[PDB]
Amino acid sequence: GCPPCPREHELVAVPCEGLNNCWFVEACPPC
Repeated sequence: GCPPCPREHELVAVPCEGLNNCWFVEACPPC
């Protein structure tokens, strides 16, 4: 999914019109 810490809110997956319901991992939180 997303990289190991640290990580803030990197857009590894492109948000569908702002929404996060179309990712491999739905919005990785800070670390």
